[PDB]
Amino acid sequence: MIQKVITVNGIEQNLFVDAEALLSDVLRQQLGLTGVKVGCEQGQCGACSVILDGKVVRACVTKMKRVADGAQITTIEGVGQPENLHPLQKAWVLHGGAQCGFCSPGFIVSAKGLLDTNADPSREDVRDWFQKHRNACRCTGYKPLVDAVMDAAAVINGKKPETDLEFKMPADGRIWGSKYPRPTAVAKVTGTLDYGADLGLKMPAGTLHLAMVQAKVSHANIKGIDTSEALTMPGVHSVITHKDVKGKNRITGLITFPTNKGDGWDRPILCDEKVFQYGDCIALVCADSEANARAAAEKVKVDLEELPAYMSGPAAAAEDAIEIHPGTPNVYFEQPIVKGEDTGPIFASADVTVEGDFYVGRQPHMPIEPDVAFAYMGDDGKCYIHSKSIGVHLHLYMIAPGVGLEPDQLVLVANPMGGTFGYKFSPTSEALVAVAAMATGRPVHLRYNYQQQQQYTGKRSPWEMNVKFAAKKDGTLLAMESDWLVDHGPYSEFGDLLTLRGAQFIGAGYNIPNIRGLGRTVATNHVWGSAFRGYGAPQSMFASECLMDMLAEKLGMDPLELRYKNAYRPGDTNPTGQEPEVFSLPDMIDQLRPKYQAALEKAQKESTATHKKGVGISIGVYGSGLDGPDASEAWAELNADGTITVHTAWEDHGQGADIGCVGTAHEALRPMGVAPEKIKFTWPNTATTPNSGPSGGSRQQVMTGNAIRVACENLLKACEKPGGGYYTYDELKAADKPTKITGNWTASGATHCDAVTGLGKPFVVYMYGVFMAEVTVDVATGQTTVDGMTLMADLGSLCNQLATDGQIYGGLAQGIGLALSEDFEDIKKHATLVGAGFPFIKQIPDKLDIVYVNHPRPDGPFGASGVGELPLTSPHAAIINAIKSATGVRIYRLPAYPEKVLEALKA
Amino acid sequence: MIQKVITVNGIEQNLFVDAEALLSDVLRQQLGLTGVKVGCEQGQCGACSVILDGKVVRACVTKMKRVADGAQITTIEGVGQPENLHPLQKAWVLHGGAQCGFCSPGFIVSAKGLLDTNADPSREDVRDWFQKHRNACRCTGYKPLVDAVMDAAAVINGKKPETDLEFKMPADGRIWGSKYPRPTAVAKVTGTLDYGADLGLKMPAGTLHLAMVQAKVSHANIKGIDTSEALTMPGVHSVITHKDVKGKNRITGLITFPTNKGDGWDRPILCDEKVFQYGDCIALVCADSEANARAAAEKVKVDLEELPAYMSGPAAAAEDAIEIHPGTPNVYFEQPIVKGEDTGPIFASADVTVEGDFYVGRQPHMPIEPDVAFAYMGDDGKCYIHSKSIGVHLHLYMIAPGVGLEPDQLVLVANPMGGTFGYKFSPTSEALVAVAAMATGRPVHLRYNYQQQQQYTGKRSPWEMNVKFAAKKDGTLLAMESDWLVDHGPYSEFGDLLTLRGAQFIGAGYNIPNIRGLGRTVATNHVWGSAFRGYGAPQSMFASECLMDMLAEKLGMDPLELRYKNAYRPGDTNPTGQEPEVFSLPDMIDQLRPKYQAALEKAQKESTATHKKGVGISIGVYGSGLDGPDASEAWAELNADGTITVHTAWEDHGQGADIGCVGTAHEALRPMGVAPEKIKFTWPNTATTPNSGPSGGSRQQVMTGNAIRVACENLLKACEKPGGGYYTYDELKAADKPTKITGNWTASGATHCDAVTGLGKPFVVYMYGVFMAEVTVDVATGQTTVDGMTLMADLGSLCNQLATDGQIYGGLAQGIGLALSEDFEDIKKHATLVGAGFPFIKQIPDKLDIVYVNHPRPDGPFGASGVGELPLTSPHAAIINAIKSATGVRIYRLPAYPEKVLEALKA
Ligand code: PCD
Ligand code: PCD
Ligand SMILES: O=C(O)CCc1ccccc1
Ligand SMILES: O=C(O)CCc1ccccc1
Ligand code: FES
Ligand code: FES
Ligand code: FES
Ligand code: FES
Ligand SMILES: [Cl-]
Ligand SMILES: [Cl-]
Ligand SMILES: [Cl-]
Ligand SMILES: [Cl-]
Ligand SMILES: [Mg+2]
Ligand SMILES: [Mg+2]
Ligand SMILES: [Mg+2]
Ligand SMILES: [Mg+2]
Ligand SMILES: [Mg+2]
Ligand SMILES: [Mg+2]
Ligand SMILES: [Mg+2]
Ligand SMILES: [Mg+2]
Repeated sequence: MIQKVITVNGIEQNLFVDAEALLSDVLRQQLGLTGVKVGCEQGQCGACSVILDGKVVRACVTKMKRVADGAQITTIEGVGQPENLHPLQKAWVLHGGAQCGFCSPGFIVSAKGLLDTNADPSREDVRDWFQKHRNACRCTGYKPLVDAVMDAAAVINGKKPETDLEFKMPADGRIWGSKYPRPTAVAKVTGTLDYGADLGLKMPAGTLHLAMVQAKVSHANIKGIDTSEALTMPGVHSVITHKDVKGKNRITGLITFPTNKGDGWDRPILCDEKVFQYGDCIALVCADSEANARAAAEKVKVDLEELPAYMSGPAAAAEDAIEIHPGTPNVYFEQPIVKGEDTGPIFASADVTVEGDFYVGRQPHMPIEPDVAFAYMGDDGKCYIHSKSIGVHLHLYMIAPGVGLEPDQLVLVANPMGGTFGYKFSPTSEALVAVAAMATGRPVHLRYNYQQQQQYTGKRSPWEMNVKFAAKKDGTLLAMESDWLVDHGPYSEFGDLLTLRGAQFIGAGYNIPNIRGLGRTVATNHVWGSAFRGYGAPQSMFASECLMDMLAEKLGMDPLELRYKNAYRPGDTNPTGQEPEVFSLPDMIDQLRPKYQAALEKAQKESTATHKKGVGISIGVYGSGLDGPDASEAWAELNADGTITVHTAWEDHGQGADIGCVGTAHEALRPMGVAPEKIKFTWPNTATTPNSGPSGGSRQQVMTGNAIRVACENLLKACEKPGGGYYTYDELKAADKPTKITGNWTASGATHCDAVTGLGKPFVVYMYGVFMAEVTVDVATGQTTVDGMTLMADLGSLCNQLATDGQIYGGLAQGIGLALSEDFEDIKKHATLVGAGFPFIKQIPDKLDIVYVNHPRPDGPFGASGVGELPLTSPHAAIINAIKSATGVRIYRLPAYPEKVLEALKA
Repeated sequence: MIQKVITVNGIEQNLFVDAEALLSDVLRQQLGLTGVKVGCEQGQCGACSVILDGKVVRACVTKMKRVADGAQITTIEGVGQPENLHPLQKAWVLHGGAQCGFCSPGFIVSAKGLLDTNADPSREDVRDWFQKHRNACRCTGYKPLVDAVMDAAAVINGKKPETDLEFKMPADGRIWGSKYPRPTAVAKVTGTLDYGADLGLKMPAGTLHLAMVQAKVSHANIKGIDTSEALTMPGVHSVITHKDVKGKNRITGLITFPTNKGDGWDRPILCDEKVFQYGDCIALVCADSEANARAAAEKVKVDLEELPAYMSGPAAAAEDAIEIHPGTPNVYFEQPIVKGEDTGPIFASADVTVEGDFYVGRQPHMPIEPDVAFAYMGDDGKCYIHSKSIGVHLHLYMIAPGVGLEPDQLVLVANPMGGTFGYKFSPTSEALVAVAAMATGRPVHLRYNYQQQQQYTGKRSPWEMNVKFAAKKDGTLLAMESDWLVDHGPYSEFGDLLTLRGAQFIGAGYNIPNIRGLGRTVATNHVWGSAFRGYGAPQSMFASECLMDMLAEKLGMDPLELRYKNAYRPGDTNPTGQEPEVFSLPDMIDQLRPKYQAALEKAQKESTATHKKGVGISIGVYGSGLDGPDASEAWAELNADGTITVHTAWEDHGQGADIGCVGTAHEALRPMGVAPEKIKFTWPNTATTPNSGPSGGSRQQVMTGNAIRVACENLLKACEKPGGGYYTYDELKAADKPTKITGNWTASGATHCDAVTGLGKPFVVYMYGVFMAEVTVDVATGQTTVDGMTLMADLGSLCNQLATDGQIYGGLAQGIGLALSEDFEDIKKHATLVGAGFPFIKQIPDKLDIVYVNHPRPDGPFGASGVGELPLTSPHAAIINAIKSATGVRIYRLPAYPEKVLEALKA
């Protein structure tokens, strides 16, 4: 051990450390500076950036031996605090740079280091700095972050007053549609919002820390577990196995379709008889620390009989493949789509037909924060779980039978969380921590490392697709055929539903009167499927939007004009036979057209012999809602102090549940003149908030926003005075009148898609958009650079523009990754950010352009649709279409790795 | 477990707690708010004061079940931080209220609660508030704290500007003699100075926490130790016993006198053969937490054979008493005093003689911070100990042979510490933590609780005394006889030296030409003796100053005038035959006289039938130095940045080592124009600071102040330019000239007292003072209230008046405790602050008056003497003399408990 006397955030610290200890651990654990966020633990994400003697360093890869006596360290806590915010912090708030907020401390500290060395950076200097310092963000697409740095720099430089970093209320006092900052932003930019790992450090000494004993093969029969050596190791309390599970030891898929061949009870909590994928949790070590638990987990010996593993859909779907779940066929679900007339004769007589085989793979969500959860037995006898769940009520019912609790004896709560992008539509750690809390009686905390985040959370499910179009010479679509095979890994939850998305979204955007297709879901031993932002549309619309460009090419037609010819107009129906609710695609195309023509001309002018430029288009469509007559509930409560609490379970991945609640409620409460800062939101909790439903399907703004609107309307009625005006809280309580008022809303017009035909009215609101990608391909290397992305977006009406702009930039950035670099195919190689192709800032162009073309929705609150998934529906199709424009090469199977593009260029 | 969402220091906290957990633990451990200080753990000291929903509560006795959802908590961290100080914090700094600083957070938080309820308190309101909230201070005597509150209130009230709470540099730029604030004050008032328990919370996860397995009888032969059950308990690493000690397993007294009958090697590190007092450490449990170590220590079984214990000096000194240390007589040392002619014939022919039997007991130091230390093996192979040692070099040599290390393989460092008042002149925990670090190889931390602080740290040693005077009718002293028996408990360190103090200080102040006396030191089984501020003078001068009043009464003379007749004047010698160095007692008496006469008149006027007022006087004298030719060393270094570091081992109990260094160096550096904020001090460290010696014997200002002066003079010479002016650092390094310059100083005129006669010149500087106490006795109850204390003090020259005023107020307050309430006699009953008679604020009058009558010392730096022990030399004699004035009752045996006074009143 060594004494080191240094200065941390301006205060001398008399530190006692191991010279080998990591600075991140010292700062977080020894000094309580949980504003230093740790994600990857491998120097790749920047979340743990600190200033050490004027240099920005990653604390997770800086050992204390590198910190000299007398060193100066700055963490986010030393940059500024609430009510003493630094210009960078104020600018982050103003520009909406904290979505999940997990990266915000690191970017802000890194940015302070930049500005301390270069006071007046260009935007490119900012981008170069964040690239060099590895500052990674999965939510924002980086542009808002650069905007904030530039604004802060101008203030620090004396070029504008610091008061200009403070939001200015609009003339009219309307926050709906504005750039009002989100309530959580101050806590995020100051490092004072505690995420699950932070909470773990702040839990009491009795708390047990868990480590998973995981399968290191993809498929096996388990013969036994030997915990004997582990129990002798430092700090070990016990080891938990399936024998300690008090219920069924299975998670239920809950809404398994009747025509699914499986019962939906396939997924274990703790493996008993089999390993179904690499990473499956077989046991939990409970210890006094994460480090001691992990060391002991390495010593638990699992005796198993390895089985041949099926590592892709086609392999598992073979007629003679062995059933992974004995008694259920590996191909466990099929969804037909049968619209209009038989397609065979139409293809035979059509002027033009095209066909393609396409693939979209196992995209990894890659939030900067790896999965984390904790649980405890309450003094009320209930088991409480605090996790990254984005569907607390849903998950309660998915896990309760398996853990052995009645629903009223379990409570799920959503912690502040550092992004999910859908992986938290699935249970991950909740049942594990519940079982351990119940078995031990003690609080328990489980933190995944980044390799566990990659290997042992769910993934976008790969689809192998064949799609065909028949059309007239003038470009009018006549018919479509489709076939898709969904590799869902071993656990069925929502896999049938995902397969149904292909019936809904392959070919969406256009009038297609005649469709015949079939989706199939197959169990494999690769990673199980969890929703990933877009949930079936990125697969579906990659196929159809690429195929539209192939049709245009075969016709000799411009691909934007082919889309214009076919885009939904009054009278048309979508693939499930439903009329669109608004008709904004022609408007968006007409507004994009001159920008597209200008981009084509620029691409021609700026292309060189080696660097070929191209422009690509695609359309995106997705529902806002869960299928059928989805619903939500909110409670609007006048508090004694005159504030209003709007109680919901709107789960915040980081997208903005806080501001969505406040903005929607503000607009609904306008007759009573309620200031936005007087409106409070509630963190999701199954015991104390209503069942607003999950934050999936781009649904909360529509469903929960309508419920909030209704609840607030009902609170206004409850407050209205005879003669005009409104009663105060004191007046209402004196009259023994209610102050907490419910509202509900249901998408009553919607119907589930039919099991035989696929037809129905599954959503009452959709999101519509048109993408344009501008790219450069180096034809010597195959490397593609995305130089610009544009989204024409119809969101109906904006609740909050900082929120929606940020949603769109983040989705576009994920689309660049999906197109060019990302996958989870290689269990080890793809288990790091860099290994799996995470998009760092230079991969994302600074030119991300949005044009809102909003057509108010009949059923949306104040006309709003959702936004969350729209920007990932098909940006990757536009990008691949742009590579084709540039070079003549079509990549059919994502991602467009440089060697893959090269091979195609040279063929 | 329960979730509680509350606000702490203005920031929402999502807390996860046990409802039974203490708020102090939650705040310190879970949230890292080590500004919440914990001393007593029993609700008696206020150090842990926090504001909870507008009320000041003691966090150590507040369980989390009492903290509601939505509660608001404020700790010192929420009051203000460095560079954002609250008016209360600024006022504390300005008024010198942070001495050790351990109580400062709690007083400041408590004071904020006061001012939030009563914006314009009277001084009495302030005192009532601190009494009610149990805010305890052992350093300051409370008056500076009240001063600070009143000043802060005036600023908060708009009656004076906040800038007036900032120190104003004197016209001349001289900080010597000024009220310049001490360097450590900001850290203390903000809770950002880490004391040993704070450091323990900030040590890494590898750290083992220790608990002592202690004797629960006073005297025994040990037969065996059974650790088997303890080793099975949660979190236990090992148990350490004497078998793990690598050296002699004994502490050496190091300077044991040749005529001591014992070898000075009597004290074990870990008991092997015997228990010598209740509390002796027999084993150390090492565990993952203090709580788990303590729980397991309760299960270690010690097999012993209890022996009859000698619980007082007279009992142990009996001719037939059994030797506690077999082979050494219990009476192990005697010191004669033989000055002038035989006293028997002089007593026989004297006009007047008086005699008395007096007792001063086992005063407990009662710092607010209980003892704490830690140790580790460095990467350099040395063992490092960080403790409350106030003599790091001394303790290194006292413990090294016992722990089995050569001196260069051990390093002792003084942590910031919450007071000692002398108990840390002894080793307490240093050898224990070293043995555990060496045995385990791991960092180890040991925190005593308050009962262990009381039972198992050393004490003022009781003296049983008989003193006699012979005098002329005119009051001239002719002769003195003296006999004293010192109960030193079982461990000999410095017990012979303490006994020698009686030869030096019984009768000090007056010319006494003929003295015959004998002191004896006896081992007992009550608590071992450790220095307590005054070290022999409180005992000695209680006897002689009470006896002077008895002589005055027998002569019918005024007691101030009797002192005036006899006080040292040129030509006189002190008891050891040495001439005083200055002669300030007549001056001080002449300046006190009219105040004394006025106080007598007030006492007569304001007395009532039931409440009798009186006034008492005493003189105090003590040396500044260790006996003989004491010495110190300092290094003055010009740093590259133009600051100057003055390297010393001046150990800071809280008295002001920091400001003593800075002020002394500033004065010495004046020719070079060095600003005080450019002067740095060093925390004591045996490896990297010079052997300046211990902070005992009121010596550092004289010895180390002279060494600092010399070092700085030598640095000036090293910097002087040819032609005038001074070279800069850069100029010196360019010339390859030295920048770090040594200075030494020795008290060359001093000689050790003779073993046969007691005569010698033991100190070259003494401190001189005259006390006046004003008291009221309720003759129905025997309760005494001290209404005022005055000290006339000759300190030569003041280095810093905030420091010296505070020293005097604190010593006067300890004198009130010694006189009226304090003891450590009953092992259990006296093991709490309240049980042992700690003086809370109402016991200490607001009227504490100082008059400096400074006579520059020939050998002191800039004329200074020490101050530390002067105010405790005899205030308790003045108080008992005042009770006698009031009531006619003399209390001979301290303390003057109410029942004791009543019995005397009624006899
Ligand atoms: N018009 C409009 C719309 C919307 N908004 C906004 O925006 C947001 C969003 O919304 P939405 O769309 O409704 O959604 P939500 O439901 O809330 O959420 C969810 C989503 O969200 C997204 N985004 C995001 N972001 C972030 N940051 N992070 C994340 O993680 C995430 N995730 C993702 C996903 S995947 Mo799934 O689960 O697969 O199905 S679906 C999803 C919010 O804040 C709201 O309020 C506005 O403002 N306006
Ligand atoms: N003239 C003069 C003198 C002095 N000063 C200051 O005052 C202080 C003190 O000093 P001194 O006297 O020199 O002393 P020191 O050595 O430093 O110290 C020690 C002491 O100190 C005291 N005080 C105190 N305070 C407090 N707060 N706390 C404590 O704990 C204490 N302790 C106590 C004791 S006990 Mo022995 O150890 O028994 O012998 S001794 C003693 C310092 O700060 C200094 O600087 C000045 O200013 N001036
Ligand atoms: O409706 C449910 O209960 C879950 C529906 C769902 C699950 C995963 C992605 C989209 C919709
Ligand atoms: O001189 C030493 O080595 C210790 C001298 C001492 C010890 C305890 C109190 C006063 C002086
Ligand atoms: S770079 Fe340190 S946690 Fe990712
Ligand atoms: S805001 Fe950057 S990772 Fe979420
Ligand atoms: S009153 Fe709480 S530590 Fe003393
Ligand atoms: S300053 Fe109050 S206890 Fe030391
Ligand atoms: Cl391909
Ligand atoms: Cl490649
Ligand atoms: Cl008595
Ligand atoms: Cl009593
Ligand atoms: Mg500022
Ligand atoms: Mg038509
Ligand atoms: Mg590959
Ligand atoms: Mg190749
Ligand atoms: Mg202020
Ligand atoms: Mg004379
Ligand atoms: Mg008694
Ligand atoms: Mg009695």
